[PDB]
Amino acid sequence: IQRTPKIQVYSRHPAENGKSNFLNCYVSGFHPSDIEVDLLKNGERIEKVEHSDLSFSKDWSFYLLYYTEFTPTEKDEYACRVNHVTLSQPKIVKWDRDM
Amino acid sequence: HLSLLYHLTAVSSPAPGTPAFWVSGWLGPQQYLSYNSLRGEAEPCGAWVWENQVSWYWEKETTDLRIKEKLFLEAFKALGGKGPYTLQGLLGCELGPDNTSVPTAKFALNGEEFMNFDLKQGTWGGDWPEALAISQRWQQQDKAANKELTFLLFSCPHRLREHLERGRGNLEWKEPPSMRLKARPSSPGFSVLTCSAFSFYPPELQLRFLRNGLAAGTGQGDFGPNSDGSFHASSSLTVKSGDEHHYCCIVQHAGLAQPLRVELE
Ligand SMILES: COC(=O)c1c(-c2cccnc2)nc2ncnn2c1-c1cc(F)cc(F)c1
Ligand SMILES: *[C@@H]1O[C@H](CO)[C@@H](O)[C@H](O)[C@H]1NC(C)=O
Repeated sequence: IQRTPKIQVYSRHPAENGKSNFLNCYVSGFHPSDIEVDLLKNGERIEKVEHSDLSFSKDWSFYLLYYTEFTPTEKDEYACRVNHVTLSQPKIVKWDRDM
Repeated sequence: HLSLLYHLTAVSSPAPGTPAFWVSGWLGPQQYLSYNSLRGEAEPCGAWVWENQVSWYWEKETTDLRIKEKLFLEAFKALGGKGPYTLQGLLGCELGPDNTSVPTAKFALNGEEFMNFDLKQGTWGGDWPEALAISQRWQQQDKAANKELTFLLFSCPHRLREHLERGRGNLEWKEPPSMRLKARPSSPGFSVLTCSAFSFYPPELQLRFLRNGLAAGTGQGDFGPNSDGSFHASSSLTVKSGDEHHYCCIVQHAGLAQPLRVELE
């Protein structure tokens, strides 16, 4: 069976302009396990991005955390771009700083 | 809880550079172990690297998972065909109310639960022909059922008690969430209120909304990890524009002595 990913984007600590932080893209609930994840800064792919192990939940769906160290500013926009076999095109999820 | 659970995955056509087989080990909500078929070594994660362990602890973890690697990869041969296939296993244990070990041994094929290990008979079972085929292949491999019995009935509970004793502080860790409540404009006449909980542990946490001190529901919530194994949560509520300041959020979390009221920024 195939299951499309849920995509969450949030920082590790509350975002404060000028203070170093971590930006997370958490992808979960998906099957099969092959997935592509990019973090974007104002639409440009971020090179220095790390990720957790691929693990899975009680319902057997996979989950995975991508993260990057960053310093938020007032105007810089961030997003997470995800591709998976269940998707007709890569899904792009903007970071809502509130989240 | 508190469980020691191994999350095992094999794939029959791994992407280049990725392992055909990999394992993560979990003490409750914390990852303590990593293993993959490209490196072939079980490794500690995070704080567990500094756990004081018995001699040959990680060597024994490695031996056990190399055996499970071979078994999982052999399972694809029993199915035949092109595939592709994903085989997952959830193996482990938890202490029950009378302080004895309760085993877990479940398996899924292409995301569907399809097989278990019966500890009374010492056999793998399931209704699907794929289950029967893999069970028979495993059941006639030299002492694989016996090793599975030992893994679940002896090795797992022994490991769990060892970690509960030697890593008790790691598991009792309590970090309170940093809280924010913010509103953003939405549809005309409406705003979205968002209550967010940053960098907390354990993962159990409640977020609730109040409107003029009265319960206004839990909103729509989600939760995820941070890269250090702490957690994140948020809940959002659609409210009428201009009414935002009548609302607050309440958080309950073990790192806090009492539920904390959070006011709009
Ligand atoms: C990059 O590490 C993590 O992100 C991480 C680790 C960690 C922390 C330090 C060293 N090594 C592993 N420990 C955790 N304990 C609960 N969550 N969690 C996440 C985690 C683990 C996963 F397997 C999947 C995932 F989506 C997030
Ligand atoms: C549970 O069993 C272990 C091992 O025998 C023992 O050390 C521990 O004290 C027990 N816990 C109780 C009795 O609460």
